[PDB]
Amino acid sequence: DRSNFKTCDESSFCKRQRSIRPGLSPYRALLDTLQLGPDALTVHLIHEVTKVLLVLELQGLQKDMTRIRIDELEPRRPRYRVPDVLVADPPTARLSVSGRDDNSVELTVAEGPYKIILTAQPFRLDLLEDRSLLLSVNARGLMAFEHQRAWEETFKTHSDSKPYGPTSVGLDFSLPGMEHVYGIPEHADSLRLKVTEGGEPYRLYNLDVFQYELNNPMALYGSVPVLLAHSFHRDLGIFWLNAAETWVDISSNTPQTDIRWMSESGIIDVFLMLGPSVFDVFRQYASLTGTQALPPLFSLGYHQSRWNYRDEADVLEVDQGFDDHNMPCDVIWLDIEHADGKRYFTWDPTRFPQPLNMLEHLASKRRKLVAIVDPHIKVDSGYRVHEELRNHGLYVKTRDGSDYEGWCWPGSASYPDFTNPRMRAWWSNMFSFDNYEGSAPNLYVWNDMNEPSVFNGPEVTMLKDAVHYGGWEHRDIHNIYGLYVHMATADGLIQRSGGIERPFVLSRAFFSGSQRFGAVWTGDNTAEWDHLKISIPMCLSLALVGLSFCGADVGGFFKNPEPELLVRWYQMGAYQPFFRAHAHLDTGRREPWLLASQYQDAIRDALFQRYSLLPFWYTLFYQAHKEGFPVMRPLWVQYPEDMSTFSIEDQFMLGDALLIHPVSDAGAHGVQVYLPGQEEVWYDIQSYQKHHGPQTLYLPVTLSSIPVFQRGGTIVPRWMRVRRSSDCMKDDPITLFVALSPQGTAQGELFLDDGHTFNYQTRHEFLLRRFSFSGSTLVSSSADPKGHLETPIWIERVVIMGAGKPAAVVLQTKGSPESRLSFQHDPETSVLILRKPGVSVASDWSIHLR
Amino acid sequence: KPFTCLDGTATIPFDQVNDDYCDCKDGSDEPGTAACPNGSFHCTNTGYKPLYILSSRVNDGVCDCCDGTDEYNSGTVCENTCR
Ligand SMILES: O=[N+]([O-])c1cc(-n2nccn2)ccc1NCCCCCCN[C@H]1C[C@](O)(CO)[C@@H](O)[C@H](O)[C@H]1O
Ligand SMILES: [Ca+2]
Ligand SMILES: [Ca+2]
Repeated sequence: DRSNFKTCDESSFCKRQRSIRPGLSPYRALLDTLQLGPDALTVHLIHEVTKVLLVLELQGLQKDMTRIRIDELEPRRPRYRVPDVLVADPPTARLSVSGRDDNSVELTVAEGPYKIILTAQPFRLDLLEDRSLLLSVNARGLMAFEHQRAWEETFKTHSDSKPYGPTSVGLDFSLPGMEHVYGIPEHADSLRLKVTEGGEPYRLYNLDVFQYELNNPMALYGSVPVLLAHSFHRDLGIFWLNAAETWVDISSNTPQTDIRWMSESGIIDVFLMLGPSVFDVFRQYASLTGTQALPPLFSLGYHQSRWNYRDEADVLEVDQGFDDHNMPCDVIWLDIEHADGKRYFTWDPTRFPQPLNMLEHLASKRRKLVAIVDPHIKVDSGYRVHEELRNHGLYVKTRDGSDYEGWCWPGSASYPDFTNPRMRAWWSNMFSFDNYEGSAPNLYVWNDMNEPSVFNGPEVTMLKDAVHYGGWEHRDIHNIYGLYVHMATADGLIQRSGGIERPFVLSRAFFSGSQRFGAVWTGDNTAEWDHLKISIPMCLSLALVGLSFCGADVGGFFKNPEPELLVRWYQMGAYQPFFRAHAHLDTGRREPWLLASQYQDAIRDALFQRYSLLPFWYTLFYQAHKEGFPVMRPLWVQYPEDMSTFSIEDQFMLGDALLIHPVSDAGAHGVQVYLPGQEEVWYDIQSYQKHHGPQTLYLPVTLSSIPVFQRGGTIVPRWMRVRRSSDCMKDDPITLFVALSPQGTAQGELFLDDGHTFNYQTRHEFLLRRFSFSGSTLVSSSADPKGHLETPIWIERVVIMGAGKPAAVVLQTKGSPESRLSFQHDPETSVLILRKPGVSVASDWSIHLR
Repeated sequence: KPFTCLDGTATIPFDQVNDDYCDCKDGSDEPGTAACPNGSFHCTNTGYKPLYILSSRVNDGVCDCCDGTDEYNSGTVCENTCR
């Protein structure tokens, strides 16, 4: 089982690094070599025993960040520096020497308040805001930098020639006052990260783990080397920009958390993101690696998938099944059995002979299709893709110069070198409608197995000593191989349209920056209740590090879920960003209408709730795209001073407005919902019952229950006319749900555009509306005047929670006479429904309750 | 004269029949629009069998009636296929 994968003791560089224990560091800074440059401070470091000379490059950056880079002064060969992950060269701030002694130099970033104290012996860095110590570097003396010398290592039957010998780097960080750290996905583990003292470090190495288990630090399919630290008082982030195999130790100790990163090769390159709030950290990290790509609206709908739908007739029966059972669905997925023997970009000539016709039928239902395209290419001289890549030398190579060959789904297969920009350009051009024969504008793509998975490779992946573009070793680039696949596919979908259509690409492997290219999911989970539960902490850990478009297979990939579990997973999935049902080849069919009526009805209700909330989902993703704020959020992000939220992972927020506690236990009769916030009220969106915070509420549940609460002070837009797909709905009127604060106020936003193009950016064709309630007046105004949109969308209804009965309701909009609205009021629930305002969503207007 | 919902839940002026807002709990005030969640739209289908469709499929861009009358203001032009 797990003997297939290295523990830290079996990873020779991790064993060496981790044997260095906290103590007096042998490194010291040579203050005579210190130079203050235009962008950076450089100073030489030296190992006291080996006399090896390193160069520290220290930079203050705009937006309250610090960058630390350490490399060899005179290396025999260049070390790897991670490309294509940073979206720009980060703007710097000026450093000044503002203090110095014989063993210390104090530096000021710009004109304050941030300062960096460089200690010479032993080498050390302290980061301060005024006189408050924020963070220390190498305080435990764990810095380790194996220089390149003038080795051979075997695991199971695979031998790493390791021609450059030991080159691993490592460094420790101390976080005074921090007891809670988060991030570094992907692990099937709790949201709040555990100390690693008595066990394994957390491992970051994109790996394909068959039937992975829960509550363990084994590396899974993706790696985002970003750690967030939260306390009552401050938020910090650490971004370790290294693409090699990386291990992370976490230890606690007046409260303080120490973090240690250990990577196989490359330079030391770390960003310190100083907050002070968690939203400052979100902004800081987004300025470095970018923001969530704005998904086309259809991709926020429901996806129906399995391994595998049999043929074109099966796909069309599934499509018709949704309409015959009145369930919405936007996309049906085609797994690997749709191709000719797992030759990607092809179609099985018997079961998919007319793909354009199938796609046309789906388009007539205003639905899409997703086809899988993996990055392993069958070694087959009749396969044009293989022949082109072979002839143009675009494959990953071995040390003897031959193309690397491993084993995957089509048998023997080679692996394109996606680190090569010429290879990525070839890949993108292959998605043209002339090259990818049988594709059409409503066909989108799923990249799987892009760790890369190699069935006969060490740890089921590529050999460390395979050779990539520019002579870099596979051990140097491993964790960005999948990102490059994701990136090139997404660019292919953009290019095939002439640069107009937004892409949709789901990817299994990922790295920092993958949020720019589409969605991810947590791989091959299992149809069990604890796998349902763990989807929240896994997608929350991804949300915190910028990957907002996350989900888990609804129903579980492996095994057959009992119907009650499948209902609960639909309810859970309906309130998570990427919403796809998927299943293993040997499972029973579980399209949602194959269940008994009581289970069908609960699932249909969950699908209707999701489709009604699409305007809300779309606006949260627009805010993620513009600001870098996560869509799905831990409670502690919204309540940073409520220490009882710091570990919660059976509950989450969507934006700031909705709190979700899905039922995740068989036979449950109720749930305990923690409603946070001093002076805060929460509305049960099914009963409209208002609840004051903070409290733990016992809420009885039935099979149809999805515990959802809207926060007082928020306005949530909904499409109350659920149709068969999102395309059918995107011209429909909006219903506004206004949840009044105790002060009688509320606010919200709404983003609208054509739903699938870049016209919002290239032509400013979009709407961003601000809705605000205060006193007794609801006002719609523009939150961005640059955006204009031709749209028939109008406001058909306003639902106000927590309001008394007015005497009259008066609407004013520019260009129209003052109008009277009829209304309905429930004295028991204090719910006020305003009938048919009838005003365009593009117009300024106000409604007054008299 | 006013219109009365077939379930007696309300009585509204006939200017609220097919006014693209749902006023009757049974959906009976909007037989020709997509406004009510429980409504139905009648395909006359001269030349085939008459059909009832969900109100949510009125002007959804998809051709549901063979005579094409469910799509009258959606940008989709449906051809007659009752043959
Ligand atoms: O130990 N091995 O790795 C191994 C080794 C050999 N082998 N040994 C010597 C020679 N060959 C053969 C098989 C295996 N693994 C077997 C079965 C894993 C099934 C899981 C796949 N899940 C993804 C694929 C996709 O299933 C379908 O595209 C999706 O549906 C999912 O969504 C994806 O996540
Ligand atoms: Ca009406
Ligand atoms: Ca229709």
